[PDB]
Amino acid sequence: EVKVEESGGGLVQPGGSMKISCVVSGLTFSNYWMSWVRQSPEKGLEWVAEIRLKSDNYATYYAESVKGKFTISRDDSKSRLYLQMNNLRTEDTGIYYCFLPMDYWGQGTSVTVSSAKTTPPSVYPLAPGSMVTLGCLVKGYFPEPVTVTWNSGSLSSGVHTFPAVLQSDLYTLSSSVTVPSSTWPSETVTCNVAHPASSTKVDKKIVPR
Amino acid sequence: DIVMTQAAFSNPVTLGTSASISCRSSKSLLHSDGITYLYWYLQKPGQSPHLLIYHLSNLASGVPDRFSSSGSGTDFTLRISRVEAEDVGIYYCAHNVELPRTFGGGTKLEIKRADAAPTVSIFPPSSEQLTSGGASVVCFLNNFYPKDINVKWKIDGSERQNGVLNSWTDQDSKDSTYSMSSTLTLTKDEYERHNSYTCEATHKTSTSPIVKSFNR
Ligand SMILES: [Pd+2]
Repeated sequence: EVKVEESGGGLVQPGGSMKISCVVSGLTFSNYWMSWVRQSPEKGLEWVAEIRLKSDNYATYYAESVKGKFTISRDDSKSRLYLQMNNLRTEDTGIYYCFLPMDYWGQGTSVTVSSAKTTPPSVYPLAPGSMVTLGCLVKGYFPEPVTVTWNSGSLSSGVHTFPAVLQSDLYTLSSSVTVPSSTWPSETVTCNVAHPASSTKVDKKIVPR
Repeated sequence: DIVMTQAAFSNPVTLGTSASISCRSSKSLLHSDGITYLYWYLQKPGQSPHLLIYHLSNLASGVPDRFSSSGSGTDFTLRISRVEAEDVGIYYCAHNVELPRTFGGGTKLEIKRADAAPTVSIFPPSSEQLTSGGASVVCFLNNFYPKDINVKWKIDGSERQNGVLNSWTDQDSKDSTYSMSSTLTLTKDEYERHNSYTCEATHKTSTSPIVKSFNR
């Protein structure tokens, strides 16, 4: 059906800029209004900018908190929406969604505004010293997020990844997977960690100690 | 701006029973055209929001008829008739009568289920981590209910609090349980000054902790 997919997020210094975008498919893009809504734990869901249609002279609207800082725009030929964000502050940190009022949401892109530097995670296997539980420790990264999968997404049930904890401007998280005892080590179990901000993609096979 | 007011939380709801979520709006959302422009969104854990109900009482495509919504121009009620594990998440109300567009704060639906003891696993530091100069000991306390739980670390019998960081998952969409990790962060230098590492989980399902250990 309709797919809304954001990109362009990452880390930038206070006072810096960022330009994010999303591409929409499965509808005729030029016929829909377009908005950006950001989510932070501090403010929840926050609408920040909207753009109307070619017939409306591409009229635009902004939240008071970002007028002058943000510029929304669209390229109907490419089915793409943009947000140009200037003079960013730490409070502009959030997940930015494309929201097509009122019916569709994208999957979000993360924007971090911080003076700390990007650091890739170190990934270490958690192996034991009828079911067997394994894990991956993802340590010492900045900014959020990371994504962890198991066997490239094949193992989905019996998995959970714990929220990251921040210490000294680095994050650490773990992921656990529970499988039947016979299956591992006989069949391979591997955690796949991605950290978009450093362009890290790592795979860690969990082997018996 | 229009203020949409909803409580942060619901009293836990037993599986198979009724949940009710309130919202109010500082301005009437009932338009001259008959429609009340009230919307509900569900954000499941780790997911983006998705449309649940539009125009006050209309179910979006695919939404189960266990969901229903009623209200005036200013006071609204979401009802789920027989809650299922999958329904857990944060429910947001929103208006569509002006800009700026505003959302309620979200109401988290908690499911009540049978108490379940945690499954506890402890993991010694990897050979890899030790090469890097680190030694993090990880303990997973998985698929327990209710949410409240305590972990105690011991090194060679003595209680250790220094360097412990804990993280709790949101409620599971499948079995309605919670899980927690406790990570004891040591340097290789300090880890190698001791032998026995223990994590102990205390939960309401027993008066005795579940104890897991290893020797370095
Ligand atoms: Pd207001």
